[PDB]
Amino acid sequence: IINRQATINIGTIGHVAHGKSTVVRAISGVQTVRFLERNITIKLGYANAKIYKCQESFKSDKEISPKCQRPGCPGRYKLVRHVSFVDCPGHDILMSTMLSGAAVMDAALLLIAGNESCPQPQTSEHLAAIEIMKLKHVIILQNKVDLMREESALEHQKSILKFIRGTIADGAPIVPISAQLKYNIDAVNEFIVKTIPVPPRDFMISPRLIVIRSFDVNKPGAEIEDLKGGVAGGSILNGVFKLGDEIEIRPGIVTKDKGKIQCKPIFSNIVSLFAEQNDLKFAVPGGLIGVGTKVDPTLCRADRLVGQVVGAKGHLPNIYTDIEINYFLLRRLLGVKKQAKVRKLEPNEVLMVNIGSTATGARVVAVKADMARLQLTSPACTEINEKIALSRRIEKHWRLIGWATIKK
Amino acid sequence: VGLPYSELLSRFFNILR
Repeated sequence: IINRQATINIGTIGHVAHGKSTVVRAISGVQTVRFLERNITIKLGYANAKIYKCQESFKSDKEISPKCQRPGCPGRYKLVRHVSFVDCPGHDILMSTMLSGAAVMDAALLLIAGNESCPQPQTSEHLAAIEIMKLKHVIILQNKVDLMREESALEHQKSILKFIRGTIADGAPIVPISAQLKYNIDAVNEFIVKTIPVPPRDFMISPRLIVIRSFDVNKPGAEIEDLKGGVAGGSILNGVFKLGDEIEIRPGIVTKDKGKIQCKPIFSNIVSLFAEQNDLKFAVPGGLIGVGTKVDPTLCRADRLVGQVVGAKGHLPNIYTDIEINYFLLRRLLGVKKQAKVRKLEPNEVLMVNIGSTATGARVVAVKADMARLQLTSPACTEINEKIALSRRIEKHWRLIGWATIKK
Repeated sequence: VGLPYSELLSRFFNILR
């Protein structure tokens, strides 16, 4: 078996205590770490998957196990692609992590249960978000199908079909698969091979890195001096890294808390890399890699720096405080249990603007008809245009309004 | 598009305890 790492990212969406983690487990082999010291930093889940060919009726394709025995052929599998999974929870309070996950993702999998409530706005909202964030590769999957009646499922499918056609996602495949009884995943695997292609990626463009998770390597058992460096789980979109480069977290931090601040952002060199199971040399983008840099084990532990941009020495981007946004509004609101109508923008009110992955608070000053000027409270960086989703407040918690683009 | 699904459904129906 060759040690070729991740190439393309696939994600999973749903609801709490429904069936996403179970699905992930079914897909993979080794159990995940996520769900204070271990794993606890962000609500996002990271898991891997295998694409192995064995082609030497119509539906049979490949087996997840390293050695296939169930169909018949005892031959050795062809290496085509290795993939990394990002698990994102659809809880009503926390969605920043989900948003962050979306930015790195290039394939989306929808999972809704069968033996519960049918019309849910959250799923629709998720779909809308997917449509917005540069995606056409949408696969619909049904979770709990085994505890369902003979025609009810069919009816549900029909209803779904009726619902979904007038969207950005054109020819979306719909597959019903069980996660608790372990069946029918072959079809899914086949689909994964068929529908999803690989976009071009080269060494030319300057590196862009996003760190979601943070880890510390301190476990009880050994004596006093048995220490390892701080590991930062960072996923790459474009820009290849080799061992021997300086990694920096962009926004910066306060040095004394009186006294003026002028200290540059935190620089760190790579000590030990963690990919799939163990160590590797080259970092091919399109996967979440636990990069172990010279950042403190005391710093990376809790909710302090979740979802921030990472650059390299040599190339310099720009940091902004006043942001410029062009907005597009929707007809009626998404993600509300009954539906409510969208009001026009009002001056002097706290609203949350999500640019790419960051969750930041913004205040409205001057809006004519298309352009919007906003004031930031927590630091944020700007590169090109980014995938922007707006969130406004009416009652209790956050609600989506529409999509946005930066004009410069 | 509504073609490769029915077969899968049939297969699912077939393979049960």
